[PDB]
Amino acid sequence: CEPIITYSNIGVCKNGALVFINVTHSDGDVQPISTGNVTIPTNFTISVQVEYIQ
Amino acid sequence: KDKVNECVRSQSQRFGFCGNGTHLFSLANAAPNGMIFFHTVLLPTAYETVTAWSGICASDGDHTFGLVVKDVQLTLFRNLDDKFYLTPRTMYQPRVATISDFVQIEGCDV
Amino acid sequence: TNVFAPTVGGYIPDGFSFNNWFLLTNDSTFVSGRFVTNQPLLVNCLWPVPSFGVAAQEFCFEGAQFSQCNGVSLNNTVDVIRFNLNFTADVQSGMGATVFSLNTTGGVILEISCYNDTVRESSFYPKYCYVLYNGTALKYLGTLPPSVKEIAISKWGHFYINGYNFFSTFPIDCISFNLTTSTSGAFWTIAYTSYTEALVQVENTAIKKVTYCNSHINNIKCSQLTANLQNGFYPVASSEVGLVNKSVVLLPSFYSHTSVNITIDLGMKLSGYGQPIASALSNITLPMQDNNTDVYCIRSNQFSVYVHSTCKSSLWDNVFNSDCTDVLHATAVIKTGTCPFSFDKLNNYLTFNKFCLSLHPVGANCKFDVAARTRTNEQVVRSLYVIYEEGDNIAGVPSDNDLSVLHLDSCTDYNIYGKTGIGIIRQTNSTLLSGLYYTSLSGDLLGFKNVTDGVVYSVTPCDVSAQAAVIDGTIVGAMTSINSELLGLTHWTTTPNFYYYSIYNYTVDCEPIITYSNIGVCKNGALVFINVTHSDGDVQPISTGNVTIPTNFTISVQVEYIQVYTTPVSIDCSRYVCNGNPRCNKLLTQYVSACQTIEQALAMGARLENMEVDSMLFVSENALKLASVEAFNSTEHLDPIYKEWPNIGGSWLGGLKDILPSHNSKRKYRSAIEDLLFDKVVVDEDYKRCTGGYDIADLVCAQYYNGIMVLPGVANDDKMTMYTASLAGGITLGALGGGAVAIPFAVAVQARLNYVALQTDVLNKNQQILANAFNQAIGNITQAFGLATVAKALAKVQDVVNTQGQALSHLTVQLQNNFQAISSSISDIYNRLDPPSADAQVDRLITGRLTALNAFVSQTLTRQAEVRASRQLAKDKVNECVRSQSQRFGFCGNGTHLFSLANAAPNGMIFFHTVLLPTAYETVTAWSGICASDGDHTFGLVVKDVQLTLFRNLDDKFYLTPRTMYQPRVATISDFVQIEGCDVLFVNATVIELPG
Amino acid sequence: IGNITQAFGLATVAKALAKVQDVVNTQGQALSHLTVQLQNNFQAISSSISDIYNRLDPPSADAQVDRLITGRLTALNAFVSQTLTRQAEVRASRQLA
Amino acid sequence: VYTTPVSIDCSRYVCNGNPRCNKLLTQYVSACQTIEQALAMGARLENMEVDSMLF
Amino acid sequence: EDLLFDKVVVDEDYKRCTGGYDIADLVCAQYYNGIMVLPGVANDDKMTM
Ligand SMILES: *[C@@H]1O[C@H](CO)[C@@H](O[C@@H]2O[C@H](CO)[C@@H](O[C@@H]3O[C@H](CO[C@H]4O[C@H](CO)[C@@H](O)[C@H](O)[C@@H]4O)[C@@H](O)[C@H](O[C@H]4O[C@H](CO)[C@@H](O)[C@H](O)[C@@H]4O)[C@@H]3O)[C@H](O)[C@H]2NC(C)=O)[C@H](O)[C@H]1NC(C)=O
Ligand SMILES: *[C@@H]1O[C@H](CO)[C@@H](O[C@@H]2O[C@H](CO)[C@@H](O[C@@H]3O[C@H](CO[C@H]4O[C@H](CO)[C@@H](O)[C@H](O)[C@@H]4O)[C@@H](O)[C@H](O[C@H]4O[C@H](CO)[C@@H](O)[C@H](O)[C@@H]4O)[C@@H]3O)[C@H](O)[C@H]2NC(C)=O)[C@H](O)[C@H]1NC(C)=O
Ligand SMILES: *[C@@H]1O[C@H](CO)[C@@H](O[C@@H]2O[C@H](CO)[C@@H](O[C@@H]3O[C@H](CO)[C@@H](O)[C@H](O)[C@@H]3O)[C@H](O)[C@H]2NC(C)=O)[C@H](O)[C@H]1NC(C)=O
Ligand SMILES: *[C@@H]1O[C@H](CO)[C@@H](O[C@@H]2O[C@H](CO)[C@@H](O[C@@H]3O[C@H](CO)[C@@H](O)[C@H](O)[C@@H]3O)[C@H](O)[C@H]2NC(C)=O)[C@H](O)[C@H]1NC(C)=O
Ligand SMILES: *[C@@H]1O[C@H](CO)[C@@H](O[C@@H]2O[C@H](CO)[C@@H](O[C@@H]3O[C@H](CO)[C@@H](O)[C@H](O)[C@@H]3O)[C@H](O)[C@H]2NC(C)=O)[C@H](O)[C@H]1NC(C)=O
Ligand SMILES: *[C@@H]1O[C@H](CO)[C@@H](O[C@@H]2O[C@H](CO)[C@@H](O)[C@H](O)[C@H]2NC(C)=O)[C@H](O)[C@H]1NC(C)=O
Ligand SMILES: *[C@@H]1O[C@H](CO)[C@@H](O[C@@H]2O[C@H](CO)[C@@H](O)[C@H](O)[C@H]2NC(C)=O)[C@H](O)[C@H]1NC(C)=O
Ligand SMILES: *[C@@H]1O[C@H](CO)[C@@H](O[C@@H]2O[C@H](CO)[C@@H](O)[C@H](O)[C@H]2NC(C)=O)[C@H](O)[C@H]1NC(C)=O
Ligand SMILES: *[C@@H]1O[C@H](CO)[C@@H](O[C@@H]2O[C@H](CO)[C@@H](O)[C@H](O)[C@H]2NC(C)=O)[C@H](O)[C@H]1NC(C)=O
Ligand SMILES: *[C@@H]1O[C@H](CO)[C@@H](O[C@@H]2O[C@H](CO)[C@@H](O)[C@H](O)[C@H]2NC(C)=O)[C@H](O)[C@H]1NC(C)=O
Ligand SMILES: *[C@@H]1O[C@H](CO)[C@@H](O[C@@H]2O[C@H](CO)[C@@H](O)[C@H](O)[C@H]2NC(C)=O)[C@H](O)[C@H]1NC(C)=O
Ligand SMILES: *[C@@H]1O[C@H](CO)[C@@H](O[C@@H]2O[C@H](CO)[C@@H](O)[C@H](O)[C@H]2NC(C)=O)[C@H](O)[C@H]1NC(C)=O
Ligand SMILES: *[C@@H]1O[C@H](CO)[C@@H](O[C@@H]2O[C@H](CO)[C@@H](O)[C@H](O)[C@H]2NC(C)=O)[C@H](O)[C@H]1NC(C)=O
Ligand SMILES: *[C@@H]1O[C@H](CO)[C@@H](O[C@@H]2O[C@H](CO)[C@@H](O)[C@H](O)[C@H]2NC(C)=O)[C@H](O)[C@H]1NC(C)=O
Ligand SMILES: *[C@@H]1O[C@H](CO)[C@@H](O[C@@H]2O[C@H](CO)[C@@H](O)[C@H](O)[C@H]2NC(C)=O)[C@H](O)[C@H]1NC(C)=O
Ligand SMILES: CCCCCC/C=C\CCCCCCCC(=O)O
Ligand SMILES: CCCCCC/C=C\CCCCCCCC(=O)O
Ligand SMILES: *[C@@H]1O[C@H](CO)[C@@H](O)[C@H](O)[C@H]1NC(C)=O
Ligand SMILES: *[C@@H]1O[C@H](CO)[C@@H](O)[C@H](O)[C@H]1NC(C)=O
Ligand SMILES: *[C@@H]1O[C@H](CO)[C@@H](O)[C@H](O)[C@H]1NC(C)=O
Ligand SMILES: *[C@@H]1O[C@H](CO)[C@@H](O)[C@H](O)[C@H]1NC(C)=O
Ligand SMILES: *[C@@H]1O[C@H](CO)[C@@H](O)[C@H](O)[C@H]1NC(C)=O
Ligand SMILES: *[C@@H]1O[C@H](CO)[C@@H](O)[C@H](O)[C@H]1NC(C)=O
Repeated sequence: CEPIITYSNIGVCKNGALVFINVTHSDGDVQPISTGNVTIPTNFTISVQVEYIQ
Repeated sequence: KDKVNECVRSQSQRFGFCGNGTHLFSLANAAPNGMIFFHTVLLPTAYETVTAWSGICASDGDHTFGLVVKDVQLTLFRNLDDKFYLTPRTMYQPRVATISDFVQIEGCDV
Repeated sequence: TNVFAPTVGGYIPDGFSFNNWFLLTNDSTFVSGRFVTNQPLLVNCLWPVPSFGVAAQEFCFEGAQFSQCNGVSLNNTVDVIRFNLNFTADVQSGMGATVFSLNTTGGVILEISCYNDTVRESSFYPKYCYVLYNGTALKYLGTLPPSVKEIAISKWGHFYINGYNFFSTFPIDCISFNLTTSTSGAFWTIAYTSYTEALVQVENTAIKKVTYCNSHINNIKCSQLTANLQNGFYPVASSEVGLVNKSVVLLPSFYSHTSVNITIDLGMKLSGYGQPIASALSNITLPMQDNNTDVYCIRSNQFSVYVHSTCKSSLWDNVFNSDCTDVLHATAVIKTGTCPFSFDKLNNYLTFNKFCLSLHPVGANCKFDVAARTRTNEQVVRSLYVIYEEGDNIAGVPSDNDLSVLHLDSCTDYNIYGKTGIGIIRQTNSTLLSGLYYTSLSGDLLGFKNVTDGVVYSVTPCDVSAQAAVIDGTIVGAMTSINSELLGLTHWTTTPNFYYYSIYNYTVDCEPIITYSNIGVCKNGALVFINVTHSDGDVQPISTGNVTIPTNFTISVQVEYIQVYTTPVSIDCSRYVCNGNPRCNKLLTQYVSACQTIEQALAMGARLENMEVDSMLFVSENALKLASVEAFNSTEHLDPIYKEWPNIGGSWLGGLKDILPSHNSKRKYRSAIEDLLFDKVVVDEDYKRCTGGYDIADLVCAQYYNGIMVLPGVANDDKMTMYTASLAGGITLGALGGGAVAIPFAVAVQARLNYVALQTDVLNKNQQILANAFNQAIGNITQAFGLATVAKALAKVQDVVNTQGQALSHLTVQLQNNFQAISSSISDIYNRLDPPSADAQVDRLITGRLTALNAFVSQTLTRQAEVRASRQLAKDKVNECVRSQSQRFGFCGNGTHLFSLANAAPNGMIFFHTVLLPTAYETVTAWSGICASDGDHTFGLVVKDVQLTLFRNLDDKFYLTPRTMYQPRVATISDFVQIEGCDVLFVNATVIELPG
Repeated sequence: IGNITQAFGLATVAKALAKVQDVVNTQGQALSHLTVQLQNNFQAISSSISDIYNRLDPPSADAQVDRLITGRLTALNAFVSQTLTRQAEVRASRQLA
Repeated sequence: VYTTPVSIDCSRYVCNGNPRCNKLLTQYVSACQTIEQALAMGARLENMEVDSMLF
Repeated sequence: EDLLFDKVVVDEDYKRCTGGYDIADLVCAQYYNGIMVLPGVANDDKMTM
């Protein structure tokens, strides 16, 4: 289920079930390697992120 | 102030400073007692695989010399027609390599 | 063993076990911790008694008469006598049922007798123990428990069994005993002890270590609540002042003295239980004044007060015609009562404008308490009222005689114009034209004027604050403002700001151990100067003339600690303010707004930090697959094009084995340095154990009971550890979209080197030197963690942990404040007062606890803001030093940054920055440009890349090199920009001799 | 540089001067308040311990001295908290510098 | 860049050298220890920070 | 530097406080109260260099 309220690794869903919150996963960082088979990002979309500063 | 100067009025070379991803541009709006920034980033959805080489060992009979890419931020690879291409690692934008893109050195690497 | 030999002065040796020794208390027993206490631990004489032996003696406390003492025996008075033996039912007494025979004041004999059958009260004969007065049971003590291990009797009549005072008799003069036992192992001890101050460590209500505060270093140890002192500077006092003269300075006046004698005639009777009762019909007679003996006013300039007491006895009919016997003898005393001064201190140079003593309460500012003191008690019988006015016309003197006596150039107790203190009074040359005396901002007297000749005298303290330097648990030096010996130091030297006493032979080339600013103290006590750090200098972007480029590089590793998160706490305001009491909750329903504000602030702070931390941490599965010591030590994940390399780690593994996680760890993904930092600087977060009730609750469970919940933090530590491991493992990940294909660490280091400066020596490469330097640096860091940067990081983490602990400790201890109420317990208040009277008492506690909670919330919010700024710094460091190479100069440590690794630390992280340290310079002749001539056409050429230096080799060929590293390369025509003019500093050349 | 030197004996110069003046004043006031806290009676007959012990018996004087002890300990705790907060702020400023 | 660091003798501030006041403060010695330790640690950390910056 | 240190802003010698040759000033009185301001002239010299 999709947790509604979370703290640390604990999450509570709408139906009351308790779920585990794991750390976010990502593909990884592109490394400055120029030897062998390497991967370069090709197909790009747009993401917008919002930050507030006082 | 740092965010406005380095994300809105220019593009910063600092990695990850203007949001998670490759920063494109930032806009700003006024908020109670401060401001909010909209950072626009490029999100990759695919990868191209290329066979990259760290240099070219060129032989002209008895004279063997190495060639390295002058710009350290470029990856050198080969196309299907055995022609050398250079691409940046942020985006896949291949281009044909010229002699002015290389530095000549004495030795060669394995 | 239970037998020890007292050292010089009567101090228990450090090798003792204290098997049958406890801490004496009148209240609750400390379970664990260190406490500075005044306990009877000065052993004057230790009598060892062997098995089957007999210990029989009659001891008087004002009579250090001793029989056998293994060891030296002191000659001071004995305060407590302790029997350290297993007082079971197999211990025989030579007096029969009586185990102890007490001779109290006045000749009253009391016995402590145990019987095998119950004895009724006021009658005569499992073991039941009783206190007998005249053969009759006076007090029932109870059955003997099976676990008695020590009985301590004090000269004031108190009995301690296993450390707790269970009964007190009258003050004892002499104690007769006659005991023997057979099951007491080999020896059981009788100790005569006197009270002394000491720092005691207790674990499970048992003494483990006793440090006596008998020396200067021991005084510092007792002040720091620890027997192991870290090297540093500690504030102390220069000396101790005692037995000084007295100086009195008063304004000129006439000298007429009056003696005021108060006669007190006490009436005494014997009650039904034999206790002497002082009659309220006691009479007070004042000196006759204006035909009256009930009011007396001082009419002279000086006076003294004396009391004369007479005693008479009655027979329950208030007819006093006899003389008080030994039991009924009493002495009249005057007690302070409600007055701001004591009666016995009136002759201590107290000044008034009016002073009258009366027997009537009207018009009186305060009253004294006239009491009769018997051999056992002290009972108030009358009141003496005082009418006084503050001033200086009338002074109370010790006796009839000039009252102005002044001792100069020495420590003295002074009373000058009403201001009292201890100090040294000196004569000055200064001329202040106004005033009589002068005070400081704190109200302390600084100087005063003689009213006869106008000379001004200054007053200084006898003792001043000093700083003691402690290295390896000994005092080696002291910084002080007085040129006098202190702390046992004799040799001294002069500094422009202070005097420095030392163990060093003063009428120095040494490595200072403790430093502050420009001051350093070595191990031998010598004082040294600390100058500013020196360096060769920064490389300048100059390309004209003879310039130097760094060539020979080694590796330096620098350690930095940054805090990322706090330890969040949830508080139940209702449970903290009210300990579950429904009536207190009903009262707090009127303050519910304050509790709501406190809870909302704490919850919002915790939610904001959790949101901030959540968006910062991430992992990669493929990166985590390679993030281990085992993975770096194998070639399973290596790309087949790296068949020459034995494994991923290569030559760098010797340094990487302490940073990467290993299977030989307490927890998952944990490395050697992480374990060292989490064990050398720092419990259970399960709440289910607190409510089990299977043992006495610990500190965390007690805080929970008080409504203080520490939120989970092990998950955050695990997330940080996995985050750092993934960051470390991503360096060697060849590609992202597939499996865990790995590259050797040397290849990544070479890529970083090329990023620093384009490497032009492909064949002759020496990465072995860099790898060995890195391995040795990491080994030294690991050794230091179990190198100033390492010390700074350790100090920072220790400070963070200590502050976090103290913040909660203060809040928890705030619950024992009475806040001007009869008790700090709500249940106690509601069990002693009616609800209308109890609500007023509970209101004060409620307000005080709400104020304490508000203070705690404010401090927590400030800490959270500071840690938020620190977290921003840490995020910048991770993004620009670990996940990439920053172009910012000096951001990733001092030097040319190569790469950074990270590990998890308590409440944050530590970074290892690897930098290139040059060890040599190459000198080249640099040119700013080339002026090329082709006959009539002369044009300039400049280097297109401003970061390159152009020079010439021996064969007259132009080369370009970066200034970060000396990596020369042959210049081509594409490296130059053509311009019209030429500069004077350009090098002249022809078309033939141009590059390319 | 000549204009700056003249102004020091140009809004940036004014802001810098105001900042340094504020720092110095705050540093002075922090110690002034702690020193002046020693004249508080804390609901006792006097704020001088020597005066208390020269007018009352030790059993009566200990109760008076206890109030002064508690008040001065509270003042020291407040001073320590304020000093630590100032130190953290200056640490961030030092990182910026 | 730096503050003006202060050392406080807690015993001398609370008790103006009076031995009886010191005997009474022996029961609060923990509070004085906490105050001194906090001040000393703060001063030591800032000195360490400033030392590594200047050259 | 001189203009800023004179237009915006003493003695750090403690030996003078215990001399008793005149009435103590504010710093000496604070020392008498157990308040020690640690040396700062060295830090100013280091910053200047
Ligand atoms: C910074 O910004 C980057 C993006 O620029 C973020 O990275 C992305 O993070 C998301 C979330 O982790 C990644 O998405 C996940 O990818 C997994 C792999 O997908 C497989 O299947 C797809 C099918 O189309 C293939 O295209 C792909 O190649 C893989 O074979 C998915 O399995 C995940 O699925 C999620 O949803 C399903 C359905 O509910 C669940 O079952 C899964 O458990 C999971 O929750 C998910 O789509 C994404 O790949 C990352 N992109 C990149 C480029 O790295 C960073 O996370 C962000 N950092 C921070 C700190 O915010
Ligand atoms: C940032 O990081 C850089 C390094 O990258 C640090 O700079 C180094 O700092 C040290 C310490 O000051 C410097 O070392 C000193 O060099 C002096 C000069 O050496 C002469 O003799 C040697 C002999 O081999 C020659 O090679 C050299 O060319 C000189 O002719 C030495 O005299 C110093 O000796 C020290 O030890 C002896 C013995 O105990 C003492 O008698 C000396 O007084 C002294 O204490 C010392 O070795 C080093 O040169 C600097 N390197 C560079 C490249 O600048 C920065 O200090 C650091 N910055 C910060 C703020 O930490
Ligand atoms: C949260 O995410 C992490 C990282 O992806 C997960 O770590 C993964 O944990 C599992 C379970 O332990 C590992 O798989 C197992 O490991 C053991 C090793 O002995 C092996 O016996 C099994 O065959 C299996 O492979 C897995 O390797 C590990 N992944 C990584 C990349 O390290 C973690 O489990 C997640 N937590 C939750 C609650 O889902
Ligand atoms: C901490 O760092 C120091 C840096 O010097 C390390 O000392 C160095 O340790 C190495 C390895 O033991 C020594 O190498 C050996 O040198 C001798 C003498 O030339 C040679 O006979 C051996 O075959 C070997 O090559 C090196 O000399 C030594 N350097 C110095 C100046 O003593 C030290 O080991 C590090 N500590 C830890 C715990 O890693
Ligand atoms: C503060 O900055 C102002 C910037 O204008 C300085 O004023 C300038 O001072 C120079 C030097 O005295 C003047 O140059 C002279 O100009 C006259 C007129 O052309 C010429 O006859 C002289 O031979 C000389 O070249 C300049 O005109 C003047 N500018 C203005 C707008 O007044 C001023 O001196 C600075 N203050 C200090 C204390 O340095
Ligand atoms: C990079 O990947 C390519 C495929 O994308 C690999 O080339 C294949 O290698 C396999 C295994 O030897 C051969 O069976 C295929 O015929 C190859 N394909 C082509 C088009 O040549 C290549 O070996 C990989 N390179 C490295 C260095 O690992
Ligand atoms: C990037 O996106 C492009 C556009 O969608 C992809 O190219 C198409 O891929 C689809 C799906 O396989 C094919 O049906 C089309 O024929 C492709 N079009 C062209 C013009 O090639 C492309 O594959 C994506 N890049 C990567 C590396 O996956
Ligand atoms: C202490 O008690 C022992 C017995 O436990 C007393 O020794 C007894 O003394 C009486 C009187 O002389 C003898 O009749 C007994 O035979 C003795 N008993 C033993 C076992 O020797 C001893 O006198 C007492 N010591 C005192 C009171 O100082
Ligand atoms: C209990 O102690 C009292 C007080 O010391 C003892 O009574 C004294 O006995 C001696 C014997 O020589 C007389 O000189 C004293 O005058 C007595 N004092 C009083 C006040 O009468 C008494 O003997 C002791 N009882 C014992 C030891 O059993
Ligand atoms: C009281 O009895 C206890 C045991 O109940 C004795 O302590 C034991 O002493 C023996 C002999 O040295 C050790 O082997 C045991 O380990 C001890 N038990 C413990 C420490 O729990 C103790 O010595 C006796 N005391 C006296 C004064 O005789
Ligand atoms: C205090 O003084 C009063 C008044 O003189 C005494 O009370 C008188 O005592 C005598 C002698 O017994 C009686 O004859 C009177 O009748 C008593 N007068 C009153 C009014 O009761 C009293 O005894 C004195 N108290 C002492 C000396 O302790
Ligand atoms: C204040 O000054 C006067 C005047 O100097 C001091 O009185 C002198 O005392 C000395 C020592 O006893 C005598 O030799 C002088 O003759 C006195 N001079 C007079 C009376 O004029 C007085 O002692 C000083 N007061 C104090 C408290 O030191
Ligand atoms: C740079 O230093 C070199 C030496 O490293 C200088 O060249 C020497 O100059 C001296 C003094 O005139 C001559 O005696 C030597 O014969 C020169 N040596 C060589 C190899 O030419 C050079 O002058 C310096 N350059 C500058 C611009 O100061
Ligand atoms: C950088 O280090 C290299 C390697 O040690 C130095 O070159 C050697 O220097 C020693 C000491 O003078 C000579 O005995 C060797 O013959 C040198 N070897 C070579 C191959 O030249 C070099 O001098 C150092 N660089 C600088 C600028 O001092
Ligand atoms: C490069 O050649 C030019 C042209 O000859 C030199 O410039 C001459 O400098 C001398 C003094 O050294 C003057 O007296 C001449 O008048 C200059 N000539 C011209 C045409 O301006 C220049 O000095 C040479 N540069 C170097 C570095 O040797
Ligand atoms: C009479 C006063 C003389 C003053 C001399 C000052 C010298 C040393 C003070 C050091 C205190 C700085 C705090 C660090 C303390 C520590 O290292 O434990
Ligand atoms: C009305 C005639 C003068 C009054 C005389 C008073 C007698 C004694 C003076 C006492 C005050 C002394 C003040 C000291 C003044 C100074 O020396 O500065
Ligand atoms: C106590 O012991 C005596 C002597 O042996 C015996 O007479 C008496 O009955 C015993 N009392 C009990 C309750 O056992
Ligand atoms: C104590 O008891 C004995 C024996 O009955 C008796 O003679 C004596 O008077 C009693 N003493 C007291 C003070 O009651
Ligand atoms: C007190 O003064 C006398 C002289 O009046 C002197 O002998 C004695 O030593 C002094 N006592 C001290 C300073 O304790
Ligand atoms: C007051 O008592 C003292 C002794 O304290 C005595 O010398 C003096 O003569 C008495 N004065 C009287 C009774 O007036
Ligand atoms: C103070 O007076 C004494 C005695 O005349 C003299 O020796 C000393 O030098 C004077 N001090 C000053 C500062 O004038
Ligand atoms: C200190 O050294 C001197 C010589 O400089 C010597 O005479 C004296 O005995 C030494 N003092 C000691 C060792 O206490």
